[PDB]
Amino acid sequence: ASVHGTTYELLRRQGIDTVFGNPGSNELPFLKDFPEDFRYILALQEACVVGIADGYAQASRKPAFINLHSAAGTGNAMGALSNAWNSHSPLIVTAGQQTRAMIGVEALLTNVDAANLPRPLVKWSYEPASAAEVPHAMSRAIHMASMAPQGPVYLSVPYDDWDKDADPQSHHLFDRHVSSSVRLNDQDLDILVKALNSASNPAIVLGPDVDAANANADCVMLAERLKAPVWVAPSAPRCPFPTRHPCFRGLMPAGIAAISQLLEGHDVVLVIGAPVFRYTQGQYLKPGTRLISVTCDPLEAARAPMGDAIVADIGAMASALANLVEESSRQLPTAAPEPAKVDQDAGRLHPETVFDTLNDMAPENAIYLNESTSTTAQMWQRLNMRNPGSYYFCAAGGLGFALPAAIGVQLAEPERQVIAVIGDGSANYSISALWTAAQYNIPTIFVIMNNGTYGALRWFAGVLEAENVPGLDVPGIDFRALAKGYGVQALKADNLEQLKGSLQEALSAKGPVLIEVSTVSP
Amino acid sequence: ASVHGTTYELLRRQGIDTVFGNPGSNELPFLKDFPEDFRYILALQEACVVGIADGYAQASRKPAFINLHSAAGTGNAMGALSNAWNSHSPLIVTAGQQTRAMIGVEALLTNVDAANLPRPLVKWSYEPASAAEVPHAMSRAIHMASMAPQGPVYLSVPYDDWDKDADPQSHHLFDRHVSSSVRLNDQDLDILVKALNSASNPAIVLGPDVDAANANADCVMLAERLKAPVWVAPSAPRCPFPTRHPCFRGLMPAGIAAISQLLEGHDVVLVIGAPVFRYTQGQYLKPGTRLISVTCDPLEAARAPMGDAIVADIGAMASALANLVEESSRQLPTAAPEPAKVDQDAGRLHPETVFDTLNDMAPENAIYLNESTSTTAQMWQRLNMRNPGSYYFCAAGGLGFALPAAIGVQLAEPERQVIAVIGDGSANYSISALWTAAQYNIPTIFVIMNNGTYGALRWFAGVLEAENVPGLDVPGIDFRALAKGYGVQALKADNLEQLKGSLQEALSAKGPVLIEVSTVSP
Amino acid sequence: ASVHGTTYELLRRQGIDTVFGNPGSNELPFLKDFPEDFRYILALQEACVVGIADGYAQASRKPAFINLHSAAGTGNAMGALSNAWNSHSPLIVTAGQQTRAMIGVEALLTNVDAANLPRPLVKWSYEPASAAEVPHAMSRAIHMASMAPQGPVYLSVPYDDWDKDADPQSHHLFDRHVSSSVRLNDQDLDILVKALNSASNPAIVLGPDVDAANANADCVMLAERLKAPVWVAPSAPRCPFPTRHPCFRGLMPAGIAAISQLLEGHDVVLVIGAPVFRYTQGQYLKPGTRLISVTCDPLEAARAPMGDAIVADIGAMASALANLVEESSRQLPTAAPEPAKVDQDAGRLHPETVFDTLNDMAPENAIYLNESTSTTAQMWQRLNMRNPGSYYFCAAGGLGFALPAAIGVQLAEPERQVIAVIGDGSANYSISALWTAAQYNIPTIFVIMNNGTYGALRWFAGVLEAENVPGLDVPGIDFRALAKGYGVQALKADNLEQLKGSLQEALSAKGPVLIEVSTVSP
Ligand SMILES: Cc1ncc(Cn2c(C)c(CCOP(=O)(O)OP(=O)(O)O)sc2=O)c(N)n1
Ligand SMILES: Cc1ncc(Cn2c(C)c(CCOP(=O)(O)OP(=O)(O)O)sc2=O)c(N)n1
Ligand SMILES: Cc1ncc(Cn2c(C)c(CCOP(=O)(O)OP(=O)(O)O)sc2=O)c(N)n1
Ligand SMILES: [Ca+2]
Ligand SMILES: [Ca+2]
Ligand SMILES: [Ca+2]
Repeated sequence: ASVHGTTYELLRRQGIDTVFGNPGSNELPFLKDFPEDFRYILALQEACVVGIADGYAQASRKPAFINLHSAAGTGNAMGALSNAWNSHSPLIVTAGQQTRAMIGVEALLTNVDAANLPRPLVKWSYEPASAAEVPHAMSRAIHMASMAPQGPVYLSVPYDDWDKDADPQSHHLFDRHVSSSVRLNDQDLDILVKALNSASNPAIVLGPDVDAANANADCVMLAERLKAPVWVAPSAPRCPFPTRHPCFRGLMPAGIAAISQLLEGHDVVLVIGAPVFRYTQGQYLKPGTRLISVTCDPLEAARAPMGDAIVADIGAMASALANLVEESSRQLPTAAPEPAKVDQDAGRLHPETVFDTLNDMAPENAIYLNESTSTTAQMWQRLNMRNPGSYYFCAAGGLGFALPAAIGVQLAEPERQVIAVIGDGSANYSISALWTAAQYNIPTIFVIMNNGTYGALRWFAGVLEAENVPGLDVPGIDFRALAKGYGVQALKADNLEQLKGSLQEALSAKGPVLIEVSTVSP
Repeated sequence: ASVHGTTYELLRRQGIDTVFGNPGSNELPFLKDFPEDFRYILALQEACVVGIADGYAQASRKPAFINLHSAAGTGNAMGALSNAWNSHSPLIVTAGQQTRAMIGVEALLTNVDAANLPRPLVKWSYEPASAAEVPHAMSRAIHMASMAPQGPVYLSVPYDDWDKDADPQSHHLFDRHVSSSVRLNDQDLDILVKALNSASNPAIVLGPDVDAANANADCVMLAERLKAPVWVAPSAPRCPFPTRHPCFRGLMPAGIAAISQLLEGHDVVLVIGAPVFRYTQGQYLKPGTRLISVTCDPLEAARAPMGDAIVADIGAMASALANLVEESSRQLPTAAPEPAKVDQDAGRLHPETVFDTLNDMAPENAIYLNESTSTTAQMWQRLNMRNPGSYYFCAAGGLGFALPAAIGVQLAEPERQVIAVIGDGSANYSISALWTAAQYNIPTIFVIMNNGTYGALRWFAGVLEAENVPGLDVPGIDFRALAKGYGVQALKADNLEQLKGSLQEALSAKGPVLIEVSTVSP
Repeated sequence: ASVHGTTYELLRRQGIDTVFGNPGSNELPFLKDFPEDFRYILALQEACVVGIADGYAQASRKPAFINLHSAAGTGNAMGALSNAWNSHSPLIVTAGQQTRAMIGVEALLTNVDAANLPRPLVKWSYEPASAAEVPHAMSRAIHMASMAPQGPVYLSVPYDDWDKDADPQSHHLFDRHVSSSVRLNDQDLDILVKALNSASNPAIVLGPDVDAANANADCVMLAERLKAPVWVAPSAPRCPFPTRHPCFRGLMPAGIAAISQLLEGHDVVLVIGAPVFRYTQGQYLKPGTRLISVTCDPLEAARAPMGDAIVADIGAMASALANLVEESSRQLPTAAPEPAKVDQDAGRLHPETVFDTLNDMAPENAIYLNESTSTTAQMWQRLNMRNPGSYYFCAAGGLGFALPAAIGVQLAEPERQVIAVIGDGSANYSISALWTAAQYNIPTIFVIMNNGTYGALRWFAGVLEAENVPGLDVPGIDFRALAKGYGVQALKADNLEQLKGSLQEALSAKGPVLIEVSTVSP
């Protein structure tokens, strides 16, 4: 067998059948004779390629496979890898290298010091020392991406390796199953469970790794048994809990002081599947509050400024806890009141109005993506997200995620309507991703919130009283024309009447639709 | 509180009371006002400093703390860190940096690009962005070193940080407890246990992480219940099993083909706490053999060329398995026959004779270190090692480990006699370590096997029929004089009579003793 | 031709005939069939191997070739590479890697992420992607080490590459000549020369790159024509000027303020072949002082906090300047007065007495090395060093340089008596280097200054008024016994009478000699 043949067999045997890519000459010997059972998803730029794969991986809860071209293609994707690093997305990033004989002289298209290029944003980065090693190296990549804590990995492969003979002993790689489905030992788990049972006023904080693990339902049970309020850790990349459940208390403020005050009065705070904490912009905890973190990531456990930590699989830990804890006789928290309806005239739309309307009209199993940076708090308060996998927001804050990721999520969840709510500033970073939705008829709905400015930046500047900051406005962009350019149906909504009409049309459409919404300026 | 004060409090609260070091000006603001409850172990070279700390950490099964001087001191230790990386030794390596104001201009003693220096041989490498961050960074270092898979870590700290005010919120770091004591979920563990119960001819292979976890006794029980033969994974850095137990089958050959043949006929092979495999110098497995690996290290799981893998804590997994598996009705393996006594005249000593004599004379709870590279196989067959923590051998093959490490082990185990058996070639790499044993009266016994050559290299050259290789001989070294130079009592053994007499004296001595033994030349 | 054959031909064609090394299995296919015209210098530890090569390279003013074993051997040398980085020493460091087929599984002796190991202390670090590339990669290494600014480089080569067929087109590598012998363009050089001619009170500061370039004589002429005082840049790794020349003003203090005061009153300060500046422990310049730096290193030019800079070859620039500048009518500086003779009784020796005696007795073309850290200022004032290449001191401050480097210098300069003056603390770092001097009969003289303490550290602690610092004393070392251990003749000097007698004997000896001198304690 050839290295090409053996590698594609390893991929399929390991559950991979889709390649997200933008092609180049170094990759042609890999892409040629493309297997009939494989499917190739083309995107026009590497940030888009990885963003689509990322959404696909996160929604599917399985590794996604990416193929990029050398240094320039890999480099074009590194902003996307920054998000993937912080969302623990299992991405197998492969890039083609020059033929081995051409690397030394540094011929055009040579990826110099390839493995160092993607660092520090990868779990593992490698270029094999010989063609026959490629399947073993690919096996390593697959498992490194997939083991907890999941994350992106990088494999650089010389052009000429693919046609070479593979080692027959490579067949041992095909069916390797590696498990990181582990939880705290019985003795220590019993101690933890007793600590929870003994809490007088426990609180639960949940992060993106709960949703990644599909531990949402186990967390609901856990919160019901402990009769404990539940918050989502700040800077949330996913939604780990039903947002209308009686126990749900919403998205935490990202401030250090704000969080300590929020947790004050709670004797035991159980954090699950979140960093402690993804702060932004001053006590860590107030006296009386004990914090215990369950995390799949040693790096998270190491850097928490407070609390005990357990490094384990979130799915295994959530299931164990939900089933071991006693049913508290305490009264179950009462549901948070519905958010107020904001005054809206017949002019430009307040973001609050857009989210209310989306909540009114979207299916109950819709999936939302957020890259409307100044409206996040309102979005969380106004969308009823009952199901797991219902929310994605760039984990590292890297704009250009939501647009391509929404396409990947929709590809992964063909039966759930994806609605990406993206600001006019953010829409540009990965605008070319629209083409992929059009070409493959992936029916994502893109809601562009157009207020003509980088709103979140103006706000921040405003709080700091920072004057004379350049570059905060982005006037003069026609999103209907951009959508048309890439073959996506386009609508505009200058008022509520038009918003409702556009959504009605979009929600009945057979392909992707972009709606440009005129929103109020800050 | 000062950063100095807060950092030493973090250390002691985290169980650290000993600093292994070689001092420099960048480190003086850290070392000054040295706490009365702390103890400072000086070594004359950085390879020795880290080697001593490594032995200390491995024997104590807890992190060791190291303080080195800038780039030159850190660099002098990186060969030692290569061993530590492969033995999963929890070493907290700190190095002093220039004052922040002097880094830019690159004043003398500046550690340029400090964090990159120790990579890739560390789990974590860091230089804090400000003085107040130092305790948090130290907290990160402590936990990164200690979490499974354990390993060395590096922290670079500017001179001037120590006297600065610490953040009062740093007190939250003091009592943080982080656990990686996890094992496979109940459901999947039950499946594994059924697979073991169902095996017709199971075999067990154990690596250094068993001994690190003190899982030895649980592994004995596991092997007795399964009635299974037990081997030690190749290139063994530690001894994970009693070498005279009926089930014990010895050290595996490091060859790929050799191991597949050894495992042939065994339907299920359970590997615990070892890489799969640390080969040297050709099927991975023969048909009929299924391999399952339990490892604390994702990197090990990823790179195994065959078998399933479970990434979990070795102590937790060994205990769970030993207690869950059924008692097989199969007949317990019978003990391997004692090794033959080799012909010995009244002249130079055959290594076989030295090990027999050591086994005859040493206490039953002796601890051995090996850096006699051409005699390893004989050592394993001839020393009865009943207890855990009884054997150490450089995990990466880096010579200069055993001599200092034997001092650290003896410091950690004051009641167990340490006997380091070290070749004449290997003895030189970290010769200056002798001084530390002398100065602190650490009563290690050093047995120098002197055959005047790099024997293992001559052998290897011989197998390859490689001719005209320079640099394989090391004549003209007087180890009694070197020992005298560093203040260690010294004896010579030119024959068996003298070997017995020297050992009798050494085993009754009140301080360190070096015995130079004249061994047969290859 | 084989890769082995082609590589050794490339080496010899490029002027390399000596390999400094400590061998291992990964290196045997390289070392076997060792060419008859090549010579192999064995050292017992890697810090010693590189230190010897470093001294050899610096004295010979040509690249030295090193061969080390994998990660552990490379790591053992990185402290030595820190010195080499700061002295711009052209060292070609090669290390053997596992066979290509064994790298992936990570067999014993695998150098993981090899190229990253030596960074950031190398100009260039590489592992070839195939056997046939090895000669081209070696060509790259040779030229990278040799081009200005010279420095160490690293090449990692898999075991199995050596026996493979070489590309016949590799013959084009053999006679490649690369030049960096460049200087400022005529127009700008004329401007510089006019600036020097126009100076009313010019000063010259010279660094190690002058001595490396053998630009010493041109600098003398330059200083005579400009009638300008000449200082040596602080933390001096070499001596760039005759120390008794009328213009010579000695070693600069390393303080920022100290240097600005020293240069005050000088309208133009010309720095040649030095970083600006290698400070330690506050105006950079005082008003009225203009600084112009000529440096072979862009990194030096970039990081100078003041002055203009020209990045050019020091030899070419010094020659051009010396020949272009006008002969100033100013009166030539008068020679600095001889240093005072310090009171000396019949007891322990004051360092001042040792240096006076050395100056009295040593040949006028002696070469000195310094690693007696508390006596540097006295050494500079008391040794008359008339010739180039007469002084070496660890460029990065990394102790363990002088002892092995003195052996390499003596090997490079067989007709010039090398005298290494090394403190009792420093002597231990690379003590095993003594063996190489003994084995190859390299007649270096080692003067051990024994005061029982890390004197420079006690002094520094004293200035900072830092109390309770551990680890500053090193009692109980017998240097005569250590020398005996490694086969070097040994003498002791407890007083002046014995010092003179020992030196007389050493200076008449036919082999290496170590003299242990009892010096006054701080
Ligand atoms: C790749 C990238 N570039 C720049 C930014 C900085 N940035 C920028 C440019 C923001 C404004 C986004 O504007 P928008 O129109 O998408 O949304 P709002 O008007 O609601 O803020 S939010 C923010 O963090 C970023 N986060 N990521
Ligand atoms: C730091 C380092 N340098 C070089 C080697 C290479 N090497 C060397 C030099 C060996 C010979 C050790 O000789 P010895 O006298 O200690 O023992 P034997 O004579 O029994 O082999 S074994 C081996 O792998 C190494 N492993 N580690
Ligand atoms: C490799 C390394 N380790 C530690 C130091 C720190 N250090 C040490 C340990 C010094 C004392 C050297 O003592 P000595 O006996 O050689 O000389 P003095 O007594 O004259 O200082 S000078 C100094 O910078 C260093 N520079 N390099
Ligand atoms: Ca906007
Ligand atoms: Ca030997
Ligand atoms: Ca001293």
